[PDB]
Amino acid sequence: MALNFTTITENNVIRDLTTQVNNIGEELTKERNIFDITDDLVYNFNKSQKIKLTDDKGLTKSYGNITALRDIKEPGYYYIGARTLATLLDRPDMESLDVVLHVVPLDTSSKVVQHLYTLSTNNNQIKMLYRFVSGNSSSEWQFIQGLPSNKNAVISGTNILDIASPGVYFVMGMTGGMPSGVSSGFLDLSVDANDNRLARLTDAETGKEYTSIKKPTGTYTAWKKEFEP
Amino acid sequence: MALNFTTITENNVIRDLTTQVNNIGEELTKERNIFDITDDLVYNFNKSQKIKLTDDKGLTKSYGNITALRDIKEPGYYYIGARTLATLLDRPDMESLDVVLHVVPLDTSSKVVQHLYTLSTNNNQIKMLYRFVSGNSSSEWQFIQGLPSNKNAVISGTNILDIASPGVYFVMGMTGGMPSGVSSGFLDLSVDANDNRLARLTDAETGKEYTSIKKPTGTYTAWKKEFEP
Amino acid sequence: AIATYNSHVELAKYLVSKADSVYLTIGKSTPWSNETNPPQPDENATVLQEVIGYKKATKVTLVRPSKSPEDDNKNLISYGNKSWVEVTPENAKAEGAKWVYLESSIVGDELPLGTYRQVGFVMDLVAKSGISKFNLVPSEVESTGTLLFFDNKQFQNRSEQTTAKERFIVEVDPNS
Amino acid sequence: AIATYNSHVELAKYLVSKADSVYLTIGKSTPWSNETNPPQPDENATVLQEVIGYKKATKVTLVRPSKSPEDDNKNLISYGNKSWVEVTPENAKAEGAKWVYLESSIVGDELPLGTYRQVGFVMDLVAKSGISKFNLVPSEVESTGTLLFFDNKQFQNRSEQTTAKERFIVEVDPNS
Repeated sequence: MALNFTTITENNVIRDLTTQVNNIGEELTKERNIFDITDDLVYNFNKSQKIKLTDDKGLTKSYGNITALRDIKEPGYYYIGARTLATLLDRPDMESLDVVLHVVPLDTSSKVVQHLYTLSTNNNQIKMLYRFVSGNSSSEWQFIQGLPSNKNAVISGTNILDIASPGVYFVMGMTGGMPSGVSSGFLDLSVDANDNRLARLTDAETGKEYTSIKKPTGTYTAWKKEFEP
Repeated sequence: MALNFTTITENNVIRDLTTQVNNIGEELTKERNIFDITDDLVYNFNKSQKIKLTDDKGLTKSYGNITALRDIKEPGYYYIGARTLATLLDRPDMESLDVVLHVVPLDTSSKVVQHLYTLSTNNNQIKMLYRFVSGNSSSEWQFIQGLPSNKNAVISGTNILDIASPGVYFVMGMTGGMPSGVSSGFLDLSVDANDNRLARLTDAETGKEYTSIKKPTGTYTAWKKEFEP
Repeated sequence: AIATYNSHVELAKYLVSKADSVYLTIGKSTPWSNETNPPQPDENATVLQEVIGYKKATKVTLVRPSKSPEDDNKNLISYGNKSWVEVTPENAKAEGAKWVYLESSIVGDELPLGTYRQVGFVMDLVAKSGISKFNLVPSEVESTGTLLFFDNKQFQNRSEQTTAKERFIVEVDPNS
Repeated sequence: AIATYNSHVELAKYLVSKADSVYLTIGKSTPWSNETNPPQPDENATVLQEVIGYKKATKVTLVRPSKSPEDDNKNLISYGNKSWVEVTPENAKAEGAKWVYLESSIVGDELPLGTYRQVGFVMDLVAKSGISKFNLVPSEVESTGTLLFFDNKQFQNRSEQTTAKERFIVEVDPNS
């Protein structure tokens, strides 16, 4: 949009003044003029998503000063770098694995659902998690397992007892902990809040079950086999 | 932005009319005039999120009368209190709780994916559910299993046979239904769309297993112990 | 082998379903070799010469030539010394409507002024930079889509007052 | 005003995009008045006479006449006294492929045995609810779609042994 206007001097006849008034009135009245476009813009803007869920590039929102992940209650996607920062106390219970936080909006700004997924470098370690937050309070984190490539994960190069997460794996090339002659299996591990445990290992070579339990001792029991002739 | 203008009366000479026309012309033709700023706004608003996922503060949107969760077909966040949820004809079969509904857009408006997050500071109530919807039809609500604090959940103070949800728990302080001579254990439970059941319980002390089954129109059987010498 | 009349009818219902992607285009602002007698149009062409701009199709519809008495009470259009009637997609085989009417009006200066000789209609046209408007100069077209139909006219002129309404009536097989 | 050669390419791509809905059809199981010379066909038809049935197309493709040496390592077809090459949809305008090749084959008694004299192809054919078999007698069809192309031929008989191949090469406008 643009007016063509020339400044009118003492020498100009009433025709020239008339030309400029016509130029002004035409630009201001032409179909879909400045007025129509601005009334359309307002009507659009009242409908609009008047708050950011992403930055101006489509990237994560940054945030203010914090002490806990529940401090972020504005809706959006948020992300963290340095281990120097990533120290905070209301994080989920697993090692330093770095994250994106999504904050889901509810009825009130004091309450949100928080969703967590892991980052920085490498492959396997990730989880998905969620929780509900209200004022300062919350649920504990709820952890979701997922089958990589529609298959049970393969764990190798570790002692089978040092795995703490519940769930089903295929285990082979374990550096230790296994029953005699048992090289590999499915492992189904169960663990509670007291640190009771129930490990079921099944030997993939034969179909023999070996079960061992951990009490607050720190030690798993011997390998209780299934029964045989 | 603002024009400087003085109304011209029949007593004003042509010079006065010339001065006002020059004022109008200059304001409408200066650098960053009203036209340029409006062309900036159009070029920006065309790129925005043009309808609401949230209200203008970030909170859940408003919705009109629904009989069923399938009735909400706009993308966005909506709050649904427990008293409302209990009345919705396509609700999930659970204890009634406050929830947010998040709605995911598809190829069409007549179809949506729906995510429901339960809003409770109790880890035993907090759950995730989702489904696909088409017209009046849908899949069932898919319940998704998870580990509170990365552990198997802890249940207590109940008859064990009243526990119905498939999964793995630690069960302790159980009032009744347990195998004889057992006082706590890992419970593995499976239950189907016909109300067949399998419960495999292991005694936390000995590592003996016990199995019980329920037929569609029965209670459980007693606990069938593992094979012993 | 051969196509059929009703094949052409259903193909016309397909081109009418595309209508929103349809734009007038004008070009050839400099002379032919003879200005009274242009060269005949080459259907291997992909864009007009010396392109002046594009304008969205202000009308696209099925039509047919009008017939009496049964059209005497209908939606008549007048074009190129002939009288035509509008038809709707779900009736096209009952009426025998295999013809598509295509039209756009360039009001005054909403494309740059001066003479033009070529007139064409393109489908699948996509503009640059999120632009909403229905009048485009070449520097605001991203993909020209497909030049469906065109003609090599004598010149004409355009001024601030004069609307240039350009239009065609066409079928998918005019002549087998 | 005229359609262009690349319009006929796009309209051929449109037909070949419809391939999944394409069926061979056969009919005219009783004699012509003259069996040595079938009557020339009528483009106002909507179906075959004395229809025996429908078979899903085995081959819908764009084609053009071949050209050596560059086509010598493309898919050649011998039909109607001439050599042809297939063309794929994403290469149609690079090749000039305004012809369509249609073929199906009926394996033995998968339609009731006898003779046929008409041959045709339909697009947008739909069978009755839950039928999945590619052979349909007329009473198993729900919607016959649109009869695109057909011919009147001398009779062919069918028996359990014989796999009845039938085919066309066509263009959306054969006379321009």
